[PDB]
Amino acid sequence: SSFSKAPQQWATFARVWYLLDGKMQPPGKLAAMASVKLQGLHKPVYHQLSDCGDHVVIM
Amino acid sequence: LRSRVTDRYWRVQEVLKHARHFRGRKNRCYRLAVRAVTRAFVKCTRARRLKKRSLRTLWINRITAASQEHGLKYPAFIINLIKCQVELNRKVLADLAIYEPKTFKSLAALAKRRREEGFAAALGDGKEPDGIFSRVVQHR
Amino acid sequence: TYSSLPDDYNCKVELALTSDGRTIVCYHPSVDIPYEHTKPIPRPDPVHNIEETHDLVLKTRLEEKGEHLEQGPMIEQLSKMFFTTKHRWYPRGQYHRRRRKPNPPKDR
Amino acid sequence: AGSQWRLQQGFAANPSGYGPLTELPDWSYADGRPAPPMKG
Amino acid sequence: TARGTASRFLTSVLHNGLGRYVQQLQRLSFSLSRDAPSSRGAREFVEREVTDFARRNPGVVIYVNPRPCCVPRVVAEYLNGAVREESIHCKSVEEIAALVQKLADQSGLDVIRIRKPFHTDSPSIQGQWHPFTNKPTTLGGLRPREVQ
Amino acid sequence: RNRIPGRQWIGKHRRPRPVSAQAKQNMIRRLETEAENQYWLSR
Amino acid sequence: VPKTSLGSPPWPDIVLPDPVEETRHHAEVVGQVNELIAAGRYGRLFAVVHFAGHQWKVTAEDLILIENELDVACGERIRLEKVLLVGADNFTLLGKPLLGKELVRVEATVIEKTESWPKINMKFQKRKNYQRKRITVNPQTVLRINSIEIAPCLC
Amino acid sequence: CHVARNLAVEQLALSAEFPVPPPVLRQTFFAVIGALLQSSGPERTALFIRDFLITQMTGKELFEMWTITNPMGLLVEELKKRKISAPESRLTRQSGSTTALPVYFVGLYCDRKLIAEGPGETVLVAEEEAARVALRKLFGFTENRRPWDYSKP
Amino acid sequence: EKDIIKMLGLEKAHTPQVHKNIPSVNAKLKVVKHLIRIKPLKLPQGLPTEEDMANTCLKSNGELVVRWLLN
Ligand SMILES: [Mg+2]
Ligand SMILES: [Mg+2]
Ligand SMILES: [Mg+2]
Ligand SMILES: [Mg+2]
Repeated sequence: SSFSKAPQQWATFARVWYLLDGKMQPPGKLAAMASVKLQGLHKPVYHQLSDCGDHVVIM
Repeated sequence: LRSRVTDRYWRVQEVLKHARHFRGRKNRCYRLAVRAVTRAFVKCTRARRLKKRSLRTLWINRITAASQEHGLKYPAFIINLIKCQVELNRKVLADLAIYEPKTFKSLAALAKRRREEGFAAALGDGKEPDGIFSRVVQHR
Repeated sequence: TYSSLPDDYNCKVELALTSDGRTIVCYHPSVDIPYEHTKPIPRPDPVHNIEETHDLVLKTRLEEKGEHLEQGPMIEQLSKMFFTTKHRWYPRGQYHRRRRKPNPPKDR
Repeated sequence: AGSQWRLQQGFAANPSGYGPLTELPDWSYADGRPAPPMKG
Repeated sequence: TARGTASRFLTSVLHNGLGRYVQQLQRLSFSLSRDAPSSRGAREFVEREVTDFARRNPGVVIYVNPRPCCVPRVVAEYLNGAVREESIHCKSVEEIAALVQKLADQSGLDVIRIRKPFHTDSPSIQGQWHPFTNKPTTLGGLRPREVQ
Repeated sequence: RNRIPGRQWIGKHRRPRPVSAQAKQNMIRRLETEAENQYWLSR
Repeated sequence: VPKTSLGSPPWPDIVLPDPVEETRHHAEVVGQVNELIAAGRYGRLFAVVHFAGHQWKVTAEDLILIENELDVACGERIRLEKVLLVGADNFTLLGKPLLGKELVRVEATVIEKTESWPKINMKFQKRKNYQRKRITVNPQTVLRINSIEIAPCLC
Repeated sequence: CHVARNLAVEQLALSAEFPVPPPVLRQTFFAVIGALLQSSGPERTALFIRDFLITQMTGKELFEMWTITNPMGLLVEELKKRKISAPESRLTRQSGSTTALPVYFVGLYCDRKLIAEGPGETVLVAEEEAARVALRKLFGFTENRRPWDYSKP
Repeated sequence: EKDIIKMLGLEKAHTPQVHKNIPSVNAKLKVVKHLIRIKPLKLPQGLPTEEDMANTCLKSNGELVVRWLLN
């Protein structure tokens, strides 16, 4: 809980890679969570002016 | 008696002091500055009105994010937090969501427990079982 | 041992009610990641530029890496490296760089 | 939201409506003398 | 306009009011006249209220200057180094007293737009959110498609 | 490609905008409220 | 009992603790939190507090700005009682919808009574020659919150 | 110098060269401290020092005035004084190793127990930050620590 | 309908107003009954006395509590 300012900010705004399987899956229900993770709308630190956003790899 | 306006420099300067940061000829030409300052002030008031709505939408997005991170939906979380007579607004709920992970996890656990309790009381079809978090506390 | 949320992450939450009835309390200490769920530190240290003939030339060979590249290839290289579009990396005008605040406000 | 549930439980639709969050005087002096009341 | 003017955060200088309260106003200098009719409220404020104001606030220094001036002014200087001009031209005595009390109750910082209505140092009690604070660990710390 | 002739909400040919279930439940709620009102206005 | 995709509901079955054992477990957790609050093992407390029509997340040694004028002199110390939430790293007390006055005492000193920056309110309507411009100067109060104290009484 | 400037010791100081050079300003401020010592009791000067100097660390952490450069070694010495033998760095959480923004979490384990965990861009920086977290928790300077007692005994 | 809403004292929305049960009031309420909500006034503690005029409260289920927030 006690970190310095720069590594605390780096941990808060860290970018995360997600994995997603597309076998026997509807593209709309895939793209709903793909859009959410590309926004970073799963982050409580989300802001539209910030560069928050996560990578998604779909196989 | 001929009368002329002498402080016209200050008359144009009271308009031009609000338009120094504009692009084009609106920061210099007084005819173009007045229409630009007027629309700027009108947009300032209207965006001041929309600021509360935009910040509320941001808070709802943040609460939805931090509640779906625990696997509980936003409307279920809100109504089951209200059903425990905990009245925290969405601003401070997003504030707990950002800076307070264990406390927001406890709140989400309380909301999930209240949701399961309400579903159990609905499927029971009886008034005799009253839960530990379904009891209603009156004012004192 | 009952909990509405799993205790695998964040805090081990224990909810309770005051017997009088107007207070909800909860005990939530951290859960620590145990030794078995971690991996050891990757150790990488190898010097292939060292020469048996001349270490003073070998140390300069490790400082001999330099390259110059044009603007367009530099922009697409930066875009591929940092996973952004190419339109951010282009510079800006005098009017845009002059209206940036020289002393921005700072909190904390 | 949840005004309907508060309506069956007897509270107001709005939490600002006549609750113990509302008619208590939100500040008081540290030594314990009462505050002057609210105009509202 | 927020985009037109400058902005500052909500800041108490020298962490005022934390250990003790220090009235950050230093001095007032009134510039008034004995002859001009616009200095009437300043003259009556000098006659009645200035001595009582000095008894109520022992930490401020009050100077009164009757000089041949047309516009009566009061200049307030603070501990921060801030100087603030105010025109007391042609006002009633209760208006002058309200203006002096409002200048006395201020801290002295620049009156511009405040970005946020709160200030906090160390807001990260019991941690701060990072994307790994709620994600469970895999046995061995494994990646989803990495085999051991 | 396909046009509404004239203005949308005036003419002989209008926009074929349908009724929604939310509007339906709003109407039944308003009917229940006024039915309670005309019960309380009876005696 | 055949297995049908809609024959079973599409949500996992939930089981609930027995009420008397939940009561004893709640008493045990309340006693543990009371032992902790009596031993004083809490580091730094935060509190969600209701004041002047708003709810603020407030930690000690901090500042809040109130948008309305208060009839309190500068440098006076006041007590707030509408504490909706209090907490620290190990524990968190919820109100329903309020906490007791004998449970938590939270205290703030008035720093500053000032006026806000001049805000502009103008309404303009097109080609009817309607323009209204006005300047709003709002009285404001800067408060420094000093201490958050919890008495060890808890049932 | 900031405390003296905001309290306007430089306004009451009698010296040449108006900006009051910082050793001279420090000399004048501690002369005011000594004048308060010969004026009132030592507990009053202690209260004044607590009011006007300990309030200057609000929001500050330990390691931007201590400025130690080897947290690992000093953590080893402090663990020897506390009679715990050897810390071990273990990579707990990571996101990206071939990308331009690598993120690593490094935890410190003594007898297979977690005492600290730290973030970093590089594994070495994360290990140093984990040592900083461990040293901060050992010494009692935390974000979670008790705030200063400003009261009247 | 505007005029009847005006003379019934119902200018401000979402604010209750107490009226008699008489047919004279009931005819106007019949005319504007699609714009309003009517509840009975319930008195569980009876009519308030002159000592308790300032201490009444109106609970939105439709009742008038004579003693509100004692001590
Ligand atoms: Mg409004
Ligand atoms: Mg009003
Ligand atoms: Mg048409
Ligand atoms: Mg058309």
